[PDB]
Amino acid sequence: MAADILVVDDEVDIRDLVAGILSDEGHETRTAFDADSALAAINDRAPRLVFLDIWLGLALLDEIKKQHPELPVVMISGHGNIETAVSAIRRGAYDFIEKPFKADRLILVAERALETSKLKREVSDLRKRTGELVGTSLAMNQLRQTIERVAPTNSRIMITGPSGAGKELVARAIHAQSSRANGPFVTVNAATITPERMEIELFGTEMERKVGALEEAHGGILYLDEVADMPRETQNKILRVLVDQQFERVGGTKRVKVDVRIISSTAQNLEGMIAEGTFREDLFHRLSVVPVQVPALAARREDIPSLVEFFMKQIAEQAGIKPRKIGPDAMAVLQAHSWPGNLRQLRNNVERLMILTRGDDPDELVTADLLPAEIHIMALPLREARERFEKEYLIAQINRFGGNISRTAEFVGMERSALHRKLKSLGV
Amino acid sequence: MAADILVVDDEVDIRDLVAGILSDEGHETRTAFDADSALAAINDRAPRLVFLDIWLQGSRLDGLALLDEIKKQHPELPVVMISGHGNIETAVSAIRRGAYDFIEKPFKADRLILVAERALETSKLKREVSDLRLELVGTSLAMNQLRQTIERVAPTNSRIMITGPSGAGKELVARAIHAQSSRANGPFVTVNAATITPERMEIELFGTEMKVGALEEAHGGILYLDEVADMPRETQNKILRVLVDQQFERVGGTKRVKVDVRIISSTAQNLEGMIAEGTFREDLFHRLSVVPVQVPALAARREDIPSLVEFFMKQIAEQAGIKPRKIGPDAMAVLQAHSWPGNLRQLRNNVERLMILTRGDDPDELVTADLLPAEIGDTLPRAPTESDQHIMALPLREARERFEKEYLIAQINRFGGNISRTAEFVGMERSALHRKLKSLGV
Ligand SMILES: Nc1ncnc2c1ncn2[C@@H]1O[C@H](COP(=O)(O)OP(=O)(O)OP(=O)(O)O)[C@@H](O)[C@H]1O
Ligand SMILES: Nc1ncnc2c1ncn2[C@@H]1O[C@H](COP(=O)(O)OP(=O)(O)OP(=O)(O)O)[C@@H](O)[C@H]1O
Ligand SMILES: [Mg+2]
Ligand SMILES: [Mg+2]
Repeated sequence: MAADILVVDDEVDIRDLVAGILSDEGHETRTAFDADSALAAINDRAPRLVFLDIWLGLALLDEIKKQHPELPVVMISGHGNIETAVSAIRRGAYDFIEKPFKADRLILVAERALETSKLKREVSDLRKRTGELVGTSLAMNQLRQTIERVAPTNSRIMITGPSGAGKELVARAIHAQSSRANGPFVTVNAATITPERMEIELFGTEMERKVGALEEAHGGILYLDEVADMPRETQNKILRVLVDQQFERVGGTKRVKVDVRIISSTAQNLEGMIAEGTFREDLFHRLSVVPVQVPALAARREDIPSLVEFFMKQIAEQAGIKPRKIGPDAMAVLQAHSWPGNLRQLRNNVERLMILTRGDDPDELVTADLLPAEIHIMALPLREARERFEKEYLIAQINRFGGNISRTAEFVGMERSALHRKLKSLGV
Repeated sequence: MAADILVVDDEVDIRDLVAGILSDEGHETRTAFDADSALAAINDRAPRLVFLDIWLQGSRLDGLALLDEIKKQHPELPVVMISGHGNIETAVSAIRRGAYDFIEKPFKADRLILVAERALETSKLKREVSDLRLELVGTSLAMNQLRQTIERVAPTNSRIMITGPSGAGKELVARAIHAQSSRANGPFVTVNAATITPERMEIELFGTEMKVGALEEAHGGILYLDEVADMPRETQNKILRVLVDQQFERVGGTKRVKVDVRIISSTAQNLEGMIAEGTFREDLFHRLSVVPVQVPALAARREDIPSLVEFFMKQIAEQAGIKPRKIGPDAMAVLQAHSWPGNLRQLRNNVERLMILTRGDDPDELVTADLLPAEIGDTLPRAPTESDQHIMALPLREARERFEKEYLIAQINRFGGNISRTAEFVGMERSALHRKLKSLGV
């Protein structure tokens, strides 16, 4: 709300006027008469906003934007033509101010210009702490080309892949590459929605106001994450929406018509579910339009090293942990795993390794011993816990001595018959 | 974009003009002449944007009165006002009242095209942020004290020094301070010194001659120096000039750069030890340490583990779409008793692991302790095996007595030294337990 503003203009009267009003609001104002003084001001310290006069012009706008892609530029246009002013918006400008201007318009113009730039930065920052698609494999290239092909179409998509494979990312990639890219990207995850609230989540409630997924998705893309998690009750509801593109809100007569591009996804066999009568035959066909298949990590094992490299880089910009070198034995083992949970499971494992080895020297390699086993005393009171301990301890000792009860008893500090009786009492 | 836009004016020439220009641009435009007809359109379907006339003669509610109702129902729905012939003081009050912008009659067709684009672009950005995304979870006095500290020091202009072990939430406390600070709207630029090689440190912070250094980015905002203890001697002196002169020279620069930054520093290491050893500057440390904030280790706030596990599970659910499971009493007891060298980062990674590992199992099925990794389970009391060399080397009575010590200490940890709670769970009376502990000498 108190930014550093650079006001570039040929006329000192305007340079003073714009810089004055803004500085009086609480901004840090710096001024330039030409491109050479302007670029040198950016060189002193980069501003958080630029006010650029069109006629000194659009060449300076390009240089500011080439050197600083995230720096908002607002134009200073004459009363006569918004033609060049509007041309500048397309050339990269955010907005424009027309002479003569009221001080209050200028305040708002700068405020709105900064707010956007801040949001775009709040996006890049939030994105760097959270999780395009990595992979050089033939599987990945084929998927990227499928995305590139199906995204410009207006067709309904059916994304199929194992859990943690990349289905939601493919959905978002298709969205970013479609004509609805500026429109909403609304997600519906059946697994995390309660059945008692499933109707409200999809359709909303009548008149603070609760807007359902479908209404929210209007003019954009609605993502049905794991359709198989929807009960038969709500599968019918989805289908009834698919026929007419209309629905009613919960506790309301009003019927709403929306225009949504549906993207579905499943890690389940839907045809087999139709055979079991657990999923609707008509619904499946209505949703299963343009199929897109996300491959298992098992189907692109060659990417495991480049994905570990990528996740390792990602967690460094998140936790400040210096990326480590994974040993060849750990890597060999990682590459061999079935990855039931695929890329979500790979990332979690890579992270676990970063945490455990954090204290260590960067020169030391991540060894296979660190990988988890896939790659009760604490809940019990004292007497019970003591009893389980004793039982397990003796079982372990007998096995250690290969069943020689007499050798066990002597080592343990017991007499033969006493060990037999103890074992019986413990339930062995 | 193809947005659903609602056009509300009492003048038919205007409604039709706004609706016309924007529909020819690709939008879906709907018109309303009064508050009742406008609220009728919102009920039909919520638009992506509203163009609302300031005045509205002939309705139940003025333009500013309807602005309030649209915002009440849909708080995130942008509204652009329509005002005419420089009577804009009214329009700025509307902005102050919740409207994104105003367009004033008479207007150019391209001005209206640009006003709508911008209103929609901001709306979308605001939406994108909410979709990706803040609070410090804990019910413990330690946490309440920390939240009170953040609350007290966030308004001040003072430099913060946050100390705490790895993954305890020092960065979060920095973000939390920034969010409650007078620079909440300014940038929050982080420098992860442990991730930067000493040679490149000055380039990362100050930048180079014609490449923008972190300080230049953090101007008008806050610079978060993550692991200051990794600043080389040369950088230390430069940071020192930043704190006192509010200036710095770029790498290979003869030229001074002025900056207005509020530094929040952090360390997981012993800086006092480094000063004693000649690797860190004494005066720089005291200047950086004006207001110290000590983030407590997770083992020093084991009261918060159950809450944090629930929290982390909810957060994985919103991320992956996995239904939040119920943690077994065994797993929770193990998770609660643990020292957590990697603190809340390590706890989170572990909660995420159980979620991944139990995806697609029966939903009633409790998450069990045996699913947890060796660094968690093997450091705590459990049934022995032939492989446990330390236990196997001991005879029964000796193995049993060590277990009692191991078990009781673990339960004490779990119940954060609360011997009254510990006794209740293990099956003893509190004085019987104090006598047992003193006897074992644990
Ligand atoms: N090609 C890829 N490159 C990099 N990261 C990827 C790639 N594919 C997936 N990921 C990441 O791996 C994780 C997998 O989640 P994703 O969005 O793909 O959901 P999904 O495949 O539908 O499965 P589920 O949501 O059921 O776990 C995410 O963190 C995602 O960002
Ligand atoms: N009190 C808290 N309640 C809930 N979540 C928290 C809390 N403190 C931290 N977190 C979470 O735990 C993790 C700790 O991250 P954070 O960066 O804040 O810690 P740190 O002390 O800076 O250490 P490092 O960044 O080196 O791992 C993050 O995932 C964060 O969301
Ligand atoms: Mg001019
Ligand atoms: Mg009117």
